Amino acid sequence: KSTIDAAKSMATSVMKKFKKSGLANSVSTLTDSLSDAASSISRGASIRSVGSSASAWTDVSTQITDVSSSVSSISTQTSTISRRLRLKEMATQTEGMNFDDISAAVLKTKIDRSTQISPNTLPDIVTEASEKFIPNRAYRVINNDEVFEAGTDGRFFAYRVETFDEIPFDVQKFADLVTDSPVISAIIDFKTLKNLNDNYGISRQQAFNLLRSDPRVLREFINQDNPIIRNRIEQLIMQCRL
Amino acid sequence: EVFEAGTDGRFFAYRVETFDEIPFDVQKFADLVTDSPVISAIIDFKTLK
Amino acid sequence: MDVLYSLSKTLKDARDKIVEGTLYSNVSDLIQQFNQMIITMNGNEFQTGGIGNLPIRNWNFDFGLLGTTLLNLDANYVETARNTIDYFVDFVDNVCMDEMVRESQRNGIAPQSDSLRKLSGIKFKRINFDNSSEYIENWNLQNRRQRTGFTFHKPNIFPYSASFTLNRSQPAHDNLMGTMWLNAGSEIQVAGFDYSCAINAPANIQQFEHIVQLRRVLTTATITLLPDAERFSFPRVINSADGATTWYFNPVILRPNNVEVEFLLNGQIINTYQARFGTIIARNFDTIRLSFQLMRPPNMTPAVAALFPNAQPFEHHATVGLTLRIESAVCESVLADASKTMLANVTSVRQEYAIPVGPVFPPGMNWTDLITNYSPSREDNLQRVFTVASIRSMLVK
Amino acid sequence: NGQIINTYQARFGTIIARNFDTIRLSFQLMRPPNMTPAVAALFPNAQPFEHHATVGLTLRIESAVCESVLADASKTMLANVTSVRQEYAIPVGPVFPPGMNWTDLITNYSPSREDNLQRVFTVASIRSMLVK
Amino acid sequence: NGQIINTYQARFGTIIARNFDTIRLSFQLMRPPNMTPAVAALFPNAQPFEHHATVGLTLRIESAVCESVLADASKTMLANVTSVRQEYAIPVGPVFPPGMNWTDLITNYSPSREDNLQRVFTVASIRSMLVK
Amino acid sequence: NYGINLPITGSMDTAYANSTQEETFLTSTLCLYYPTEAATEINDNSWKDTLSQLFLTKGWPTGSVYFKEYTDIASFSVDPQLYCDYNVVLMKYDATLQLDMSELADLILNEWLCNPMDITLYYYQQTDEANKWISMGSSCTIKVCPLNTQTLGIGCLTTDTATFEEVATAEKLVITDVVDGVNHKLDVTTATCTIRNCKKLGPRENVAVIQVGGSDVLDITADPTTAPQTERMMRINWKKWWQVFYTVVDYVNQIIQAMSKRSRSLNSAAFYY
Amino acid sequence: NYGINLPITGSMDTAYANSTQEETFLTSTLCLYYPTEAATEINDNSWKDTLSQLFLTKGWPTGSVYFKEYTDIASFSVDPQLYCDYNVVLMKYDATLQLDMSELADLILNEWLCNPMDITLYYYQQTDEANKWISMGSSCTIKVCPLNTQTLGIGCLTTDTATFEEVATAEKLVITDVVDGVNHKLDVTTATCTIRNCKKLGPRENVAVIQVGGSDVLDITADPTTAPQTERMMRINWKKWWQVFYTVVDYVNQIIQAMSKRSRSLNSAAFYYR
Amino acid sequence: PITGSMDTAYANSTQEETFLTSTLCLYYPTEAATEINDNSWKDTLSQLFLTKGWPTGSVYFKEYTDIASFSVDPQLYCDYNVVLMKYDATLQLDMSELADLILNEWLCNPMDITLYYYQQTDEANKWISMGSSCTIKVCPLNTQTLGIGCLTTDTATFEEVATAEKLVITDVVDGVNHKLDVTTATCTIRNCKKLGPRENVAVIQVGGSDVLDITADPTTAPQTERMMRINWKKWWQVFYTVVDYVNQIIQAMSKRSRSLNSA
Ligand SMILES: [Zn+2]
Repeated sequence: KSTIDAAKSMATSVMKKFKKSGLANSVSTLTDSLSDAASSISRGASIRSVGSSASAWTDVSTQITDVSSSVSSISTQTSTISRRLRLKEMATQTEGMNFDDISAAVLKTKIDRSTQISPNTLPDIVTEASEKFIPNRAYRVINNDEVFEAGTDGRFFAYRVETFDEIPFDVQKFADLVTDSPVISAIIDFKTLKNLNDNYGISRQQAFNLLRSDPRVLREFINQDNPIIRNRIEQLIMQCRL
Repeated sequence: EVFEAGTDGRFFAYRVETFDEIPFDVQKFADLVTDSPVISAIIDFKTLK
Repeated sequence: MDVLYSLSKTLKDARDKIVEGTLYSNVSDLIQQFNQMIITMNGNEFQTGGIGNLPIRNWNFDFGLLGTTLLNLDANYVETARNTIDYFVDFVDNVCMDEMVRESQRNGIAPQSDSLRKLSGIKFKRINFDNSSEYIENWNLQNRRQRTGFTFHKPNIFPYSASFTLNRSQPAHDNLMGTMWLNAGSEIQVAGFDYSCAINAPANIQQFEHIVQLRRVLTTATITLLPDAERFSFPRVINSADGATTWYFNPVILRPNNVEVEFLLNGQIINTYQARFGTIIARNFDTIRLSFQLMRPPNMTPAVAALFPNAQPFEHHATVGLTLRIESAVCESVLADASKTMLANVTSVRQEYAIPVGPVFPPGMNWTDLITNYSPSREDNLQRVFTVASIRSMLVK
Repeated sequence: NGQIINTYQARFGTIIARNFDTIRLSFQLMRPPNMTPAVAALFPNAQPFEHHATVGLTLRIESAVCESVLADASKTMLANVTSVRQEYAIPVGPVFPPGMNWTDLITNYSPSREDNLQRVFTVASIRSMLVK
Repeated sequence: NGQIINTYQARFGTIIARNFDTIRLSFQLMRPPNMTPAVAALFPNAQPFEHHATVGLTLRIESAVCESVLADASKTMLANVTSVRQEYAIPVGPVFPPGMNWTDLITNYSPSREDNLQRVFTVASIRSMLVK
Repeated sequence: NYGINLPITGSMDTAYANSTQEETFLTSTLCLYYPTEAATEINDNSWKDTLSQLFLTKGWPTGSVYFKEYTDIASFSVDPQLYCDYNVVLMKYDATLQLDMSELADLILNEWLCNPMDITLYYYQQTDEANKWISMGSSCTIKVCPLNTQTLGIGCLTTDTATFEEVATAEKLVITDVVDGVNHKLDVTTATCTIRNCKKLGPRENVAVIQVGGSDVLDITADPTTAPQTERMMRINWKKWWQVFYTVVDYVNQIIQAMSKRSRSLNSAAFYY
Repeated sequence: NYGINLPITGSMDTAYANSTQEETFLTSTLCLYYPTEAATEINDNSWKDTLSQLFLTKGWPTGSVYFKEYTDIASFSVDPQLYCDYNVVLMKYDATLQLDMSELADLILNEWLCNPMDITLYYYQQTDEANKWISMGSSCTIKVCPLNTQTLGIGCLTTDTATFEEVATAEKLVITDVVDGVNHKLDVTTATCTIRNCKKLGPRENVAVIQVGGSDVLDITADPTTAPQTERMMRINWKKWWQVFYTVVDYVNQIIQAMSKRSRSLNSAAFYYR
Repeated sequence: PITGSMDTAYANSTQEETFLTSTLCLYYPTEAATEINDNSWKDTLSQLFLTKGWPTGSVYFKEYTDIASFSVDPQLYCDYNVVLMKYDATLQLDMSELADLILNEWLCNPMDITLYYYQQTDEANKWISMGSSCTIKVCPLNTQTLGIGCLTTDTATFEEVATAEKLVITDVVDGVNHKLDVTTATCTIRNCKKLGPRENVAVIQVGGSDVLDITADPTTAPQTERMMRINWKKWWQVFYTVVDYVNQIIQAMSKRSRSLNSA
């Protein structure tokens, strides 16, 4: 409501906030890191390419690796390779409910269910929502029935598109298959999945969808069944707390 | 199973192959509509059968 | 079913009593039984698996008998035997597992799998033998409709329940009175608290009570009862009943006064103990009632007097408690306990083979959910499934 | 081996872990968003912090199966072996830690210690059929 | 057992409930959004509230199957057992409530009461084949 | 209510309906009590207004807050009819008025139940550590005479008040305490005073006496044995009055959270019977 | 459990508990409010006393009943400090003072919640059919000026009160009502008046305004649509004042029964208020 | 992070590293020394300090003559600083503001009152100003850079929150911009963020019934170990006690980790 050319220049101000924040610059970086990759010359502040060859996404992260100490190798790259893999990629191309689409939902929700929202506040708050929503989260890439899961921050696994399974995970096989293929915003991840597959019983049919993070098949359960699924979901809402 | 919400009036239920009128369900309808892809039935039953 | 049993004790008493050396005479009675089997089997054909991630496997039979000739046993004799056993082992495993997954509402007691349904057939009954395995022992006695019974160490009769009840409360939660508890497995801990230390209570005594209703009767129970609930003897910040805020619990413990434990059966007191801590026997009960009081100390040294003022704020919260543990007991119904692997075996086979949730058991064979709504169907299915797990563990662990 | 075999989210009571070599417990302390005065008083915006917020978990393995011999709360094997050695003043050898110390043994449970332990446990069990 | 086996939304008339131990009826009173004067007059914005808005439901189990014996509107078993006991001034026993009171019996339908009831109902049915 | 009987459920669902400050911002009222000197030092015709806009920051809608001016601890003590949902009263210790202050705190910070006393016709008796005589007015002067079990004086003649024992000489608020379980002929100066028999108890889930000055301690206990320190008893370090108010505003919620509404359905809490 | 959290389950034990009047005779107080003219017509120095002995008949112990003298409907309508458990107020029909009477009834017969208003610094607005402005004092004169969504007058200049709209000219009790959801700069004569913002809640389980004379009315609804008639609103046919009191005494219980316990004051409360 | 393994291996002593390696600086007021009236008091106490275990060249004696000057100049010289404060009842707060500074760890930046109107961010962002005569007037700005109860143009409409103090920790409603008007000629005002406390000072208070507030809010009251109190008799007695209990006082403090860029 109200909006005397507020939500207006404000839908514009909400803009004039975005292009000056987390999501902004970051996306503006990956972009260059490609141009500057092929085009000019790879700013070699040390650079690796865990995978076939150089390609911003994989490598530029494979290298850099700033501000994350106290554990094991893999995790650190995975992580730093997550950072762009995630967020950054989303504002581009992918399937099923994409994290943010769970976020937007949070916003268009409260920003209506609220009472304390004058125009001045509209900006920022929206922006800030992006930078601080679903602190972490991971992704996956299927290829020959092999769920490769870059559990951002920490963790990482693999699966048979059929039986699921803690099969060798490799910074390599990972490298490429990530770089240029479609990714998936793993709504529900392993933990919830394996626990789900057992005390329960996921038809090959379903499962195959529960990966692409299909809207339907997911909606079903949460709507129908109600076991676990209703936490992996909910917990996320609770996470987009900002 | 072609579920056809003939707006205003009508509603029919097929069997995607050898077409066939058959019990239409406000229920089975409910959901399968809510969250799945729909289709702007260019040609509908009448013309089709 | 009983059929099944034999198949194993056959193999066990086999893979056990048959070795490079011993005299024939010690197995004569055995050897026979064995062969008898091979015969009845040979010619028949089977099928196991087909559900979830469980492989489908077909089995056929065409085996030679056993040399009832020899005096002693030569190495060669064994190896030619062990080779035949290993096919049956790998068989039974697949048989058990296949019937250890299927559930059924109507008749959740009888066999399910194509594999077993075929066994209950009459033509195979020619194999039963030595039913001393505690579980089968009780499986039979139940068919003939008679008094069964099992043995358990730290039984698992209490569904997990951790909560509180505020008998006196107010928004600030600065002068509460009530109880908090943890019922889980074979143990109960309950504390009664009164922020006012019974300052305005009749006889300066606040009465507390905790009642726990078992889903099945336990007989012959050996129980440890101790004063105090250590679990509720430390400072806590707890969520309010409505979840809208949090309250502070800062306990100071006093001895529970006029402790009375009653083990009731259908509303009748079967056993009652007044302030008796240590080991007590409850011979038959479906309910436990713990009554205890907080009595304001009539005489207090300065340090104590300082904790209990005549007026708020009440900063030290008088608490009395009890701890009760059922070490062992007998139940006419199967239950999970702290020693038997049955529940874990059934749950594990289902998890490993990605068996879909069925119509009888709660997702994941969740114990709390199971015991909370322990219907006749769940019990019949559980017993069938536990008995099969026990048959399997005679050969495969 | 790094793979999640069983996972439980906030499930207290009895749970089954069918095959594992590692247990990982993750839990959080969340500052109460709403606090009565008594609670608010424990958690000021500035130090000194006099009441220390603590969250915890307790996990007990009631029963399990292991492919290797182990000491447990019911079997007398370890105690039998340890007792015979102590009674006869048997000198420390090259395999077992002094006094058959369980913690030391399980901490560095080498193949040699396990093979010797199994041999020694099996003999203790043979002995207990006649002599207790 | 806590699971929805059958659910019906606003369906009046004849419905089938195939297996259940609990019935839950949920319904609402919705203030009429449009009211003629006569209706508007019954529902003022302020007290006194003199006409009390009421919504309701009626549910009747015409027939069903039960694995346990029960009294119903056609069988004379309960009446036979109760009648023989009353006629012969049979003293109250340890199992059945005074007068074979149905409400008391079904309220605390213990295994013992059910086994005794079944035995006693089966005998009543044997008797009614010859003596009515 | 109508309901207390039949206990709540203690199950630890463990959900905590987030916030609580967002309901109080919308639905409650905040009343600030200060002394004249406080406002005089501020010297602005718009201070109440400026602070109000500043109060929107902390989340209180325009028509929400207020400002009530007591000019002395003595006057503020007697005709205190706490006006709003939440009352935070500013007191700047004055060292000679300490007990005046103590008696006033004892009244606001606590929940009181009173009945009227007829000093003229009846000879009465204080019952427990919670039965006190709270008198207040223009000039309260109370003389007492303890009676033995015969209606006879003990160190006094129930006939001549010149033998009575004076326990209050012209105060504006007085909470009198006598040896429990003893009858006393009372002689108050009812012309300028009113004395009522009160039973104590419930505290106040509102006030928040914020103390300015000194090295402040208060002793609600009429006894010697106890000393209660509550959250609704805060203290601020004196610099200037503008600073005091800035802080009160900058920490409104913190101060409100130490109280908590829901306890305020009476004009004045001199509960009448 | 105090937390005004509620549950209760109505099994029909059907223990119809007996009397009710024998708890009120022992534990409660009855306060009779009348006008001066009432007592003046009685002309006895012992009327309060005689009636009191007569009150023992109906079952009220000596020290139980109190007699409060309002001399006018305007003054009585002022501080309203109902003294006793049960208050039955006698109102003599003065036809010119009808609304004065209506405004006073509306206050006693009902449960009110108020906050203070600062006419000086903040222009207010009423929220629902239950948010009213009750002002009272020596001489209450209220002028109002409706504000559009800019803080600008509508038919007035928020600057000169000579353009305001007068809605009360020197009353002793006034319940003002303005178009809901509109801000108003208010101009009361705070010198002699006090105006407070009240939200109407529960009703009163005490008063029992007994009306002498007319044919009668006194409607307490601000709207036109509703007319509520409660039990705590009784009427008596005037003859002589002695007769009125005799009747009030001869039917004390009947009158008390139409009121009873003043629920908002009942001990048993908490989150609901006292 | 440190490994958490517990197996007890007490260090034994602690005080024998501090006796050897650290300095102790005693701050007192002039009146304190004047009452002592000896040309060798600093010396006598020093020999007495060897008893408690502090080598000759170890202990230093700094003379503040007032709480106001000391409050400005707390360029704490030694490893351990124990400051003696005299209960002056009119100066209480001055004392509070000085305690708040020594007892705590502060981070500050400079403020240009002339060109940029500021705002405090959290319960830890305060404006600490100090000098000859500190007089601070403030004017709150609405979201337009316009006054609220003031004209950003005439300081005669500002709100005075400090009239000529020697040390002032000013607090304004968080999240609001303010045009500030300090008397920069004699004052310096800097924007500080609080935090870490001080593992040194040990304000020892002489006299009163010494309880005093050190929080800006009303809700909290923090009582730390580095805040001690002694009963006044004579100054010689005070010092004897400080010496007789040096270690006890030192133990209530103990060497800093601040990686403070100011040094
Ligand atoms: Zn045990």
